[PDB]
Amino acid sequence: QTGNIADYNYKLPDDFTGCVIAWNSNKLDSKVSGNYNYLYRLFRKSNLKPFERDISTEIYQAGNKPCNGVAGFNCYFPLRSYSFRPTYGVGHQPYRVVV
Amino acid sequence: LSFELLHAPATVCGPKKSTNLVKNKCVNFNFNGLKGTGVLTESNKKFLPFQQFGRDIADTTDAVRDPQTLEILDITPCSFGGVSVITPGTNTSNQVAVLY
Amino acid sequence: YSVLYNLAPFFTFKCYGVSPTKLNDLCFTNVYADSFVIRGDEVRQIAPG
Amino acid sequence: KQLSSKFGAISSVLNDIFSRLDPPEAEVQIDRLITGRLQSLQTYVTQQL
Amino acid sequence: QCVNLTTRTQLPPAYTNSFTRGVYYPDKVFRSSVLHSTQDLFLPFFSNVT
Amino acid sequence: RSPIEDLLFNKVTKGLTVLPPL
Ligand SMILES: *[C@@H]1O[C@H](CO)[C@@H](O)[C@H](O)[C@H]1NC(C)=O
Ligand SMILES: *[C@@H]1O[C@H](CO)[C@@H](O)[C@H](O)[C@H]1NC(C)=O
Repeated sequence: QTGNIADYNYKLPDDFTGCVIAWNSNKLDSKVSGNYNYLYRLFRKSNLKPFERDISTEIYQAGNKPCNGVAGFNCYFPLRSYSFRPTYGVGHQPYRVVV
Repeated sequence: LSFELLHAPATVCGPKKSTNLVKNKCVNFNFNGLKGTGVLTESNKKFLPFQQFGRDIADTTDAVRDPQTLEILDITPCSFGGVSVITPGTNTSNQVAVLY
Repeated sequence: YSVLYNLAPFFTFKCYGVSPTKLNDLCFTNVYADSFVIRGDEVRQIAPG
Repeated sequence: KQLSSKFGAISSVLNDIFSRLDPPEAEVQIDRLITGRLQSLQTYVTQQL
Repeated sequence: QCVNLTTRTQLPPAYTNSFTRGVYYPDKVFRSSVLHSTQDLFLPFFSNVT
Repeated sequence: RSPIEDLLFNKVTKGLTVLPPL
């Protein structure tokens, strides 16, 4: 499957020899205040190799100019947070997924 | 911006047409979706203006025109073929010959 | 995505959906463009759902 | 000429199939194409024999 | 702007033949010294044409 | 060659390869 998480965060190979387990939990992952404890990488130079995690808090540069660790004009960060509230809709509910 | 994916004939697409050209060398080119390997060589034949690419008796792309240049190029694959080894008995010697 | 790009005036370009990296590769058809002006922090009100 | 046969696939060319369809799901179509080509080759071999 | 006209004479249409007409290029594929066959929408030979 | 087999020779006109005979 090709998407956003499947391309940059966690990529599955062609053959997996197993499957995944997922469930919904709007009580153990949602607080009254903002629960922004979960982040995911959104920007990457290229694709991600299957069965490996690339933890690298580095600025992704889009323009021709580089950045020396400063988020300025065309320089952005990959990690983006998730908005999780108990009053949110089904599309915004946190899903606990284990492989 | 709202998009419609795979619900209409293709009208808008991005810049996927590579950058430059290489002659006298077999490369895995992609002539507007036609991917193949062959050496780009000048062709003596004459192409009508509406034609895009040529097909041989094998129904494979052997000639093509460039999407940007009106000139026409030929698709001929580079050096291919099997290899044979002429050897005597292993109990006698070990020297071998290579024939293409 | 180069005549405007991020070289335009600064955007709040944090939107769910399709990533800008593969936006150029997209062969989508019949694009709809609606332009309007709002006030303040009403940008987050313009969201799916 | 049998190389340009669809053999039940979407197209006779396989690189375009791999580009437009992911190899997990395109593996079945590629297998059908290559086994049709192998059946044609075996028929040619038997006729030659 | 359109105006009704009554100067048209009424006559039945004529019918002639289409012996060797109605063949075009099926696609932009260049072919040289080969006898190719394809299935497209074609005008039949020796067919009625109005 | 004799002209008879010369006249007989005149009368008769991608992975696959044609190996010449020994
Ligand atoms: C783009 O294509 C047109 C016609 O296909 C051609 O006249 C023009 O030269 C091409 N542009 C470049 C930069 O080659
Ligand atoms: C064409 O059709 C008309 C009547 O519709 C008929 O009189 C005529 O003989 C036909 N011609 C041919 C060549 O079939």
